[PDB]
Amino acid sequence: MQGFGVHTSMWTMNWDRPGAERAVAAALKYEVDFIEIPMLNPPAVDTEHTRALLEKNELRALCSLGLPERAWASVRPDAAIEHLKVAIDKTADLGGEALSGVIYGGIGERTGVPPTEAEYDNIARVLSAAAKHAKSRGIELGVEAVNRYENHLINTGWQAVQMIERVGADNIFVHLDTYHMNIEEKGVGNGILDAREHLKYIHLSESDRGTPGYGTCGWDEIFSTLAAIGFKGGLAMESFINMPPEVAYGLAVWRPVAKDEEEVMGNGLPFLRNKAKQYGLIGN
Amino acid sequence: MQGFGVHTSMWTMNWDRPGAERAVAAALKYEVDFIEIPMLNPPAVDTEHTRALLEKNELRALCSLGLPERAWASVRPDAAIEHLKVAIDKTADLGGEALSGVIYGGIGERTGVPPTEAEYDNIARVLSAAAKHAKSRGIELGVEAVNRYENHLINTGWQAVQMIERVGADNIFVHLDTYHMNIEEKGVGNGILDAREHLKYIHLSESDRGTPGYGTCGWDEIFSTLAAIGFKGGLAMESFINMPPEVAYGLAVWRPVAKDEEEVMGNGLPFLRNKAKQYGLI
Amino acid sequence: MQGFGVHTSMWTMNWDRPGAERAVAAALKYEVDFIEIPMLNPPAVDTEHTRALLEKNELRALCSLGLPERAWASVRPDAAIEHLKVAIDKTADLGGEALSGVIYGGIGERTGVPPTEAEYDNIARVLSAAAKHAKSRGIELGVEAVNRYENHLINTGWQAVQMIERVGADNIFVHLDTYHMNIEEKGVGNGILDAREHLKYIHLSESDRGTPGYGTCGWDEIFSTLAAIGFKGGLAMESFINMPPEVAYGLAVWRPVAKDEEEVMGNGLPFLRNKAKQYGLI
Amino acid sequence: MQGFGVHTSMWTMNWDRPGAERAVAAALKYEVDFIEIPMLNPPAVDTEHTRALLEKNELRALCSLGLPERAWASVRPDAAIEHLKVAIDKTADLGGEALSGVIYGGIGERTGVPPTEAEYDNIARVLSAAAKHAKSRGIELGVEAVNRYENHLINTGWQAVQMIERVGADNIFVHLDTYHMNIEEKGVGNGILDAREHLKYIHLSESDRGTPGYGTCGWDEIFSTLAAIGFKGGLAMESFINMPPEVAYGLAVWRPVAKDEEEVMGNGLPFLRNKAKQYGLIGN
Ligand SMILES: [Mg+2]
Ligand SMILES: [Mg+2]
Ligand SMILES: [Mg+2]
Ligand SMILES: [Mg+2]
Repeated sequence: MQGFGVHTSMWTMNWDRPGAERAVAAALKYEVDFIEIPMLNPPAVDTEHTRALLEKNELRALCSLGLPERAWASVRPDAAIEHLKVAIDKTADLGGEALSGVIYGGIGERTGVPPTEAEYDNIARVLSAAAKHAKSRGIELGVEAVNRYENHLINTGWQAVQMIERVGADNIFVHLDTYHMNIEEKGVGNGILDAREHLKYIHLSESDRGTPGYGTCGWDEIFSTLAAIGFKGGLAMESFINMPPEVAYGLAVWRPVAKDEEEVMGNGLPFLRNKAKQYGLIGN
Repeated sequence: MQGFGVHTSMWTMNWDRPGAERAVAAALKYEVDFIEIPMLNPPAVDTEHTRALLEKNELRALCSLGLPERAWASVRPDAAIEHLKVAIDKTADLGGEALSGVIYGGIGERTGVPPTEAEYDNIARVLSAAAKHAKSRGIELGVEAVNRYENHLINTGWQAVQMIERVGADNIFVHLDTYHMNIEEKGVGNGILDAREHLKYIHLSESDRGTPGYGTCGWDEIFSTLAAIGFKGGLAMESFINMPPEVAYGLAVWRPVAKDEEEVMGNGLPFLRNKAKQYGLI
Repeated sequence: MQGFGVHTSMWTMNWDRPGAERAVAAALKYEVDFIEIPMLNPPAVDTEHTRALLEKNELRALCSLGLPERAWASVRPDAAIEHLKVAIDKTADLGGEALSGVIYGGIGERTGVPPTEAEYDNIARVLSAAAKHAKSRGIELGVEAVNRYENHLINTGWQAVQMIERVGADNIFVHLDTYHMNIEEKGVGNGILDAREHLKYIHLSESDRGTPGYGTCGWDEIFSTLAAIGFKGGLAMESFINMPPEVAYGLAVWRPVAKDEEEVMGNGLPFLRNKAKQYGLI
Repeated sequence: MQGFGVHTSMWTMNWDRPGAERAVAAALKYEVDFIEIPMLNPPAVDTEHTRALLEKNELRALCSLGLPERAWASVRPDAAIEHLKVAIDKTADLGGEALSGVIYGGIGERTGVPPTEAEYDNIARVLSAAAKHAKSRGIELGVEAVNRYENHLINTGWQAVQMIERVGADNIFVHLDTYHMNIEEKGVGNGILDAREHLKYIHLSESDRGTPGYGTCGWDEIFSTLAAIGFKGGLAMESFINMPPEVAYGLAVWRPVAKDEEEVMGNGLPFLRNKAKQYGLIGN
């Protein structure tokens, strides 16, 4: 992707037909370039209805997910491949251009001990098979590094790149998230530097998942480093005003992240757009 | 507690006799004013050996714990009270001045939904009983706010203050932790601002539990805000370097937090001391 | 002075009748609580017209100036007192509540050596006389610390407080400016900390005099520290956008500080108001 | 230059023979790679004495200056060329590898109005001639952007690059200074970004000229952006513990920048070395 986008938890809990209507209508009011749609219940997504909305309103889209425990790639790789194939097909059917997020495991996945080579070997096989299926449907895959409490396998930019090189495909990119990097990166710019050759998507998410510009993320370091590495991918907001039920346990939003979507979008999006112009990011 | 201290996890998580000696030796090496003693198994602590060590070396101390699952206050308050009474007595008998930490629950609590009045009612009953026991032994209790993933009940300075007000004791204080605040506070200074009437203790920990000064924590805002509220409590350095593996895994340490002790202590403690001097906490 | 205000330089440096109307119109457009009126030529100010504008539009005001070279307090104290008395009377008569700024000297003072006791004695004699005149008219005086290149005498919060103590008046306060503190203070919060007992006014200005929020000022540390000291004075936005060229050149503006008013006010004012809300100054 | 260095105002007020002895001894105690020597009194410099000190102690060096008013390039270009030729020759004779700083004007230079094309024409002619003379002596020239109060002509990384492109000499590099960028750059990383193709030297100088790490400079943004652009030049401290008399009026140090040299070097150098390590700067 390119330009500015929003994860649709800003506006709807589930990507059902009324939720798709609500999210797409809210998106055009902010003049964003794309939306990111959760692919958490693929058989439940009405792809024809979503595609019609996206094309009517000239909105691009990608999808993201976390794997359900029955299909965690680290331990149940055959089930993961089957699940990812379903999710890839539905993403392509609605006009999405990539499937990203925690496509290699669960949001809330934790064995209780550090990750093992056997787990990474399983993940690499899953992603290799999924990337071939994605290629057959004309979409790319994204691997999002998330913090230690949401997954034990891929937490940093450097680990995400290590997995992309372990898999050896040509259609998997790295997806970073400033909320996760705020915990995981030894200096937030290091995550961007480490991922630079594969970085195509970033969640500009505040440290408490609230309003960008009004938490602890080091935004000037983030934007300066994105400009320096020539970042030209998707800049996407992620604030859990609404919480998709299938990932609520893992995402740990126990209290409102902000007053409402009007506060987050009304203050956060102008802040991020202004920072992108300030540091001269490509496309700004 | 006043001045600079260290949480002894970098040398000792099991407070047995050689572990106590090892941690006191480190405290003298780094010229700190106090130590924080983790109590993984309060019944096993030799109170007289530790008391003698502290007095001989002019070191002050407090203790900290998190409740085990069999005694999580929100659901098993009678067992929480029993566990806390033992820890309070051991703390007092070794010469400690407070028991702090996750004394209201455990690492690993998560319901998937917001905390409830029923849960908070049980925590308040536990903390009231524990505060009474602590007062009878002449020590205080600290409530450490921890991030959303560790516990769903007390995550912010403002939530910690709400619980202290709900209990209505006068010997419970707020314990903040810059690693947790880096996630939970809407601007890191707001945790200190919200807790200012009750803040007596802060863990100075980097955002990745590594070396203070070399992460994402907003140290200038932290120290300026501490100075502005006139903070004179404990400045306690905390790093997860060299934690025993089983403890580290329980805290979601899946990879090294830093290179070694010389990196963490040789760079992190001077950074924190220098910042405290810069902003007049000294 | 309380709440949010603007220095009117962005619309009016020459406070004549159309300029006063222009600035008050801008103040209502941006829904501020007060304006700061620069007084380049105090005798030319129509006090009755300005007073009626402020009362009709429910606007509060203060005034500011820097001393011209013919009246630099450090070297020409009697001329400085005559100049300040005229400015104080004009301020009081138009309804302003204080005269602040570089009232102790001028932009462009520099001896090449540290400030001397002789200079500070002259400044103190000037300020003492001016403060008594201000008290007789019911207004206060503000001393604005400015950076080393503008004036060699009062650069930090701690220097400003020392001058307030040297003068010994009770109606002189400290006026800080985030642009100057960005250069002068050893950690920006230290200027607020050092001035805390006397700080009643702060210029919120970006590091390049452009758009607040989009430079190098440490806004989170600034706002957290203001909240922590209980700041209840004036929060006054200052930008050099659209200043008259001759005034701008005297302030070392050699190139545009920002694109236009819409960039500065449309991005910078919401940023500052949002930060004030975030840290509970509101 | 490469590695870590120190401007010798840390240790001596003038580069006389006793001052050279003291500064070189101090530089070895801190194990820095080079020193930066003010070339403010070229006829007074004992070049063989300094050259012998540097070679004996395996220390590299460069020189810096500001032009005296009698030879300000923007208004007296012929005098400026003659002065720079003298300074270039002394720099080369003592073993220095470059002459940097405000080689295009004065520290404290101010007309009262914005810079004009005629002034830039004069600087360009001066630098072109100085660049050829520097080439003949085998050294390079650096152009340091300084803040609006020290010079009205070159204040930003982008302005410095514009001059270097205008002159067209490949032996002139850009020299940035975090103390100056703290005022001049709209986000400090923008100075590094704008200068990335020509940046070979940076003063890591705190916002009040005191101890690095204990002022207002955005060090994490600075180091992350330097790493992102692949900076491989000199990282040099500048703290005016001692003040060269010829530039004191322009540098505006009216009160101690720090307690003493041991405080700045004892706390500031480890901080900067640690940050360079943290962000993986080339050569650290
Ligand atoms: Mg994300
Ligand atoms: Mg802690
Ligand atoms: Mg001002
Ligand atoms: Mg310099």
